[PDB]
Amino acid sequence: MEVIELNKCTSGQSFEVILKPPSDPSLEEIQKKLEAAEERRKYQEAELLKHLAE
Amino acid sequence: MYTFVVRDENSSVYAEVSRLLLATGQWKRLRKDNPRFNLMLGERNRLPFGRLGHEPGLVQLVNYYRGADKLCRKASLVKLIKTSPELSESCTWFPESYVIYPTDEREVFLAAYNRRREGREGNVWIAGILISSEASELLDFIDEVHVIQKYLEKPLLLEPGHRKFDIRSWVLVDHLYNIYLYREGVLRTSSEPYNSATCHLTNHCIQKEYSKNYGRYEEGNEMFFEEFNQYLMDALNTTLENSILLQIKHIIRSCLMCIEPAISTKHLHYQSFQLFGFDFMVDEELKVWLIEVNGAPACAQKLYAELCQGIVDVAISSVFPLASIFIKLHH
Amino acid sequence: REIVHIQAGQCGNQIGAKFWEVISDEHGIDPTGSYHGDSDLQLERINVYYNEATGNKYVPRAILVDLEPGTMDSVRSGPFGQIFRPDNFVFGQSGAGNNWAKGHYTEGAELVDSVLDVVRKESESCDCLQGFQLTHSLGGGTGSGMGTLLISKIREEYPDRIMNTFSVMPSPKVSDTVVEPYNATLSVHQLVENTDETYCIDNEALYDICFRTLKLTTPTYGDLNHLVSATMSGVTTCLRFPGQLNADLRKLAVNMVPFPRLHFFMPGFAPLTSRGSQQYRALTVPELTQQMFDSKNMMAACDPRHGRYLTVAAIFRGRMSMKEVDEQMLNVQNKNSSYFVEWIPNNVKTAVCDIPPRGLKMSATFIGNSTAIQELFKRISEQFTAMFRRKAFLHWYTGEGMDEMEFTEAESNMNDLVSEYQQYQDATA
Amino acid sequence: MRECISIHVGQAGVQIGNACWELYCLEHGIQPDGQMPSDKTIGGGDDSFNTFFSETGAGKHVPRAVFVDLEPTVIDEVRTGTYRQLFHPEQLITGKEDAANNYARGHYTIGKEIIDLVLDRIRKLADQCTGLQGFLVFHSFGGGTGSGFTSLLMERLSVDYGKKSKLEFSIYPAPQVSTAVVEPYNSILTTHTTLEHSDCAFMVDNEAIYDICRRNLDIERPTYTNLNRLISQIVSSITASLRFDGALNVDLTEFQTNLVPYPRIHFPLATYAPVISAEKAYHEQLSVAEITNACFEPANQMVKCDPRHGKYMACCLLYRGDVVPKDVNAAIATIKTKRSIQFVDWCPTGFKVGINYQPPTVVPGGDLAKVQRAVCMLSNTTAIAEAWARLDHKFDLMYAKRAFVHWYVGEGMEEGEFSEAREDMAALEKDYEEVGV
Ligand SMILES: Nc1nc2c(ncn2[C@@H]2O[C@H](COP(=O)(O)OP(=O)(O)OP(=O)(O)O)[C@@H](O)[C@H]2O)c(=O)[nH]1
Ligand SMILES: Nc1ncnc2c1ncn2[C@@H]1O[C@H](COP(=O)(O)OP(=O)(O)CP(=O)(O)O)[C@@H](O)[C@H]1O
Ligand SMILES: *[C@]12O[C@@]3(C)CC[C@H](OC(=O)[C@@H]1[C@H]1[C@@H]4[C@H]5[C@H](O)[C@@H](C)[C@H](O)[C@@H]5C=C(C)[C@@H]4C[C@H]13)[C@H]2C
Ligand SMILES: Nc1nc2c(ncn2[C@@H]2O[C@H](COP(=O)(O)OP(=O)(O)O)[C@@H](O)[C@H]2O)c(=O)[nH]1
Ligand SMILES: [Ca+2]
Ligand SMILES: [Mg+2]
Ligand SMILES: [Mg+2]
Ligand SMILES: [Mg+2]
Repeated sequence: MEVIELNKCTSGQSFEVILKPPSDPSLEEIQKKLEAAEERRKYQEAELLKHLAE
Repeated sequence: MYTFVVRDENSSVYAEVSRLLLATGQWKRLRKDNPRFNLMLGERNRLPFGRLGHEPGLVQLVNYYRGADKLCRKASLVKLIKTSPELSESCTWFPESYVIYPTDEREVFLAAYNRRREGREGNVWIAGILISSEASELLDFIDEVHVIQKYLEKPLLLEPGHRKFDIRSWVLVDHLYNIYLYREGVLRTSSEPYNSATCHLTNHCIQKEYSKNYGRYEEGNEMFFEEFNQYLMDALNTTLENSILLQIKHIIRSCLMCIEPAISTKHLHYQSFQLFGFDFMVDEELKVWLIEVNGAPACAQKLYAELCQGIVDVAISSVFPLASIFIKLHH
Repeated sequence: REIVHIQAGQCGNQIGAKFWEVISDEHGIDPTGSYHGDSDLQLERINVYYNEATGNKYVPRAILVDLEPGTMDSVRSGPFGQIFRPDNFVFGQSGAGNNWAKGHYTEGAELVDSVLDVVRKESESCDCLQGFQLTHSLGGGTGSGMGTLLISKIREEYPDRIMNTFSVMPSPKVSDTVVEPYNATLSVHQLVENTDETYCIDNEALYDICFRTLKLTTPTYGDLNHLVSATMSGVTTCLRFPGQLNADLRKLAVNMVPFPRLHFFMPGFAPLTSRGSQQYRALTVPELTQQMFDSKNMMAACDPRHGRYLTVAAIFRGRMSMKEVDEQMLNVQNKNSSYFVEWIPNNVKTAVCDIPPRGLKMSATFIGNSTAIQELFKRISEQFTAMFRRKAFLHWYTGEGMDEMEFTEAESNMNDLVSEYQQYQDATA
Repeated sequence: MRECISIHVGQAGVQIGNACWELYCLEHGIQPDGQMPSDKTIGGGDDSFNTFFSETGAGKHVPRAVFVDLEPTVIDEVRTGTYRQLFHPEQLITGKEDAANNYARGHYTIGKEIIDLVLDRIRKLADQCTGLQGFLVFHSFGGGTGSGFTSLLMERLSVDYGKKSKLEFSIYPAPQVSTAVVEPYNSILTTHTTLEHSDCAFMVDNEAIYDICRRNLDIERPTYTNLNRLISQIVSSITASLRFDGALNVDLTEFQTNLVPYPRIHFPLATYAPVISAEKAYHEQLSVAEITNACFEPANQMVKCDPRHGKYMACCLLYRGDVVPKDVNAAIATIKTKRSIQFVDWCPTGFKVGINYQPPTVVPGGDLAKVQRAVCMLSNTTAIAEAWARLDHKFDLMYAKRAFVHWYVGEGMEEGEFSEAREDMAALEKDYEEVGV
């Protein structure tokens, strides 16, 4: 039960107590996936409008 | 109405409990995966404790204490007893024991062995089991986790028969951590005269498959407390309560109070109860030794109805009221 | 977030007119379009259904459609008839003769562009159009045939908006003509494809509520429409007043529709009380909650105990213990959890609104997506086949250019829908 | 001095942000008009409170904050709230139609149209920082904007601010207040996409806050207002070290080094005490020992779970009020002898302790009573994985039938993203399992 690194200031203090020792995706990759999804939306909508055209 | 789920179909004890619950007309059995239950009769392995107590408007209760495995596993019990100051290495009611891994305190066991044998003070240890006097054959048999502990060479022998036995006690711990000892125990007896050099293991299954005298002294190699008490009086001029039960109650309380901080559900968002099976041995000086604690025990056929009803009264209905066979071990 | 309301044909315009009378009263709008309310909650989301004209008048965002003028002349002379925008009355003269083909392919086709012109004008004045609500019957010609023609044309022009219908399903017990199963079968397939949410209202159920529960020995269409308009007010409460759950058409669909074709809801209302000294008795939350789940308070003539709830939305109106509402709602699910599919967790959502409907201190409205709705489509299919196997009454449709194959295909489509519901009434988790 | 930028996404993020910045102003003596009579350096400074507040020449202290929502009605009440004068229009971003409780709508369909605007508004704030250290991000798991747009923003922030730290305050869904059946889907989808982009995330389960409000504040049916004032207290306890003089957790990097030894296991459990009803005239003031002991009661945790059946990797005690180190050590000693506290073998069994002498500030008129001392414990325990198990189980139930999946595929999301995200959560649960037993 040891107290370590005691720092004291006007606003308070801090310290450590030890009881026992121990025993990425690039910008173009993101926009690739965003545009791929948007193209899937456009395809599904184109199919619907084609269905309604029939 | 109250709802419950059954998740261990192989549990004879809770098969009878669920049948009593339904027979009250105030309980309904849901599908085993329905989360809107009051009571869960859980599975033995990997019970999903983390999904309990998150159902708005449902008080939830489960028939197992998370963390009670520490007490109900061979190796775990040894570690718990030797490392818990409440129980101490200097624990008088638990046989000397060590944990050994195959392929660990295997060194410490050999040290106590060398001291025992060179003094010639009796050196028989127990380990799919086998008892041996040479450690060579013991450590050899394991590598094909395990525990080796001192084999009580001077057990109390019933007469007639010169018979070895063990005492099973059933203990119910409710959601308030009240400890209830079922008034009825049972002695699983050996039908074979105790040979000092199958008659050493009192398992009901072993005594039925490998034993020649299975069921000649008492029905099913099971002697209940009334007959045993009468024996101790006639043979040893004492009672079951004085010579044995005080120690059993002491041991039960010590074990369960030791782990209470780790498993209590007092301020938890779900509640637990559990039925335990404590196994004891008695030596010729009427000293009681704890052998193991079973977390999923069965019951004696003659006692199923009584104990299971007791479980509904004490563990289930106390939480879910509807519209004593136990001895309460106080703290 | 504006909604555009369309009412089509005789049934659609008579129920639609009553709906606007009911919700106009709830929001404080008189037949003049002038607000005379006492609470700011009345105006908070008023623009969902009303446009604001000069002088702070409020005009329903409603388009009235029919192929004959009779019913809409009645609406214009009715109680709140002067509140509707005159240019939003779009009607022909020929009628549709209770004939889906006339509504969908011939008479309706000649009028539909005029309707779409008014729809486009209303939609253009929306800074965030939610979508459309259509009121109509499926058993007639205009609401059923031209109503579903309209839905298809609206989807083509507004494909990313929600389409919601209140659809009155025919029943032989409350019937005008023998061809209603034909018109309804043709329409259901349109709804399966082109709506996001359809409230299934069975005239059989409405009649039985009036007769068995309300003790009206001779129900009229007017009495039936009282129940429908009060139910429509209930199920749209979350769209029209401040709230958290199902506050717009798309969040509602996302909560209620786990599979795209299974979007046909059973609505319910409580309390339903006989007129007399019993009508002044106070309801408790438990009684209100039990009555809202009672089959007799449902309006699709389907027994919910014959299926399972995929999703449920419940709306309570009035001053009441919101804590006690939560309690009783949980009690219903925990007590009869077998009737809620277990593979959609927490599938029952509850909203509370402090403003009670007119004539009641407390009410509850029920929206259930239940597999038991398959009974409604089974009934229609059986009635369809009884006639179609003899090609009875088909000349009314082939005379408008339809072929028998289109009927065969509508029959197969509804049998598919029924079997799709059956897939999930047995699916376990 | 190094600045921190707070970003509030969706309704839950925005309303919690409003609660926090209200509390900050009370704690720092900043009035609703932005003026700070105690700040004697007009129009500038590098004090601790300048980490969260910039300064105008007129002496207004402006939060370094951006609010983003895909519908305007939540952020419109910031524009007209008490502290409307604190924020300028550039800080408040609103769209037209929201994500309809649909991760795909927030991430792909609607997010793609607003992300560049949001980043431009964050860039404006970043340009005012002499040494920006990173971002604090507030959002729900359950909403379509809180889930879907947050993961998109977090991806872009890793690209545009590669070296900066990112912390999360995440609202975990509870059916007692939840608004959508699909919230388990959105939770798993956003956790999967955000995991590699967040350095430390503080999950708050609405279930726990709701029950704390019911039990300790005796509120029979808590509202978001009640919930957010309690959450703002916890958040304030966590950020106090960035905003006041001190030596513990003085920058975002220290949160990671002190609480997160393994990058993927970056979800510390917060526990807070005491929570006392203000409608009580007199309440016995709790000692250091009693509030510290209360840090090990599941009833006081931000996520209901059992730390006894897991292992700790780190533990930080953050005290506010009349607390001296001697009493903390005497409380810890006692608690260590009574409770089940087990650290992983390769971590030291110990506590990093911070004390701020100023007691917690409470909102005038709120539900929380003023206390002489309070504590927030941040413990990285494997027990919090119970929350993942719950969420993953509900996910599995619905996804086995593809319930509601068409809503997501209809926005351009591929079904494979569901199972990819679920396998990631399975690996996460396996990780906690490995550390915890
Ligand atoms: N604690 C707390 N939770 C909130 C608050 N507002 C919403 N929630 C929770 O957040 C989840 C819903 O997400 P929201 O933040 O409202 O949704 P959103 O981010 O705006 O996304 P969309 O509205 O779908 O565009 C639910 O679990 C709510 O219970 C709040 O103010 N405080
Ligand atoms: N140290 C010892 N000394 C004497 N006998 C012992 C012993 N340890 C075990 N035994 C015998 O071994 C038998 C059973 O072994 P053990 O109790 O360890 O596992 P087990 O699984 O068979 C008990 P249960 O059947 O209740 O589950 C007991 O009946 C007891 O008689
Ligand atoms: C509507 O329905 C009934 C079932 C009760 C609930 C709600 O309150 C009403 O006031 C109203 C009632 C209607 C009757 C009127 O009270 C009265 C002028 C006349 O008898 C009306 C006829 C009916 C069939 C309704 C029955 C009441 C409304 C949804
Ligand atoms: N509930 C109700 N049903 C109606 C009403 N008017 C007609 N119906 C039903 O609607 C169907 C007839 O269609 P209808 O709307 O009159 O024909 P349309 O004008 O061609 O659309 C039948 O099933 C009738 O029972 C009404 O006012 N209320
Ligand atoms: Ca300054
Ligand atoms: Mg055993
Ligand atoms: Mg008609
Ligand atoms: Mg929102």
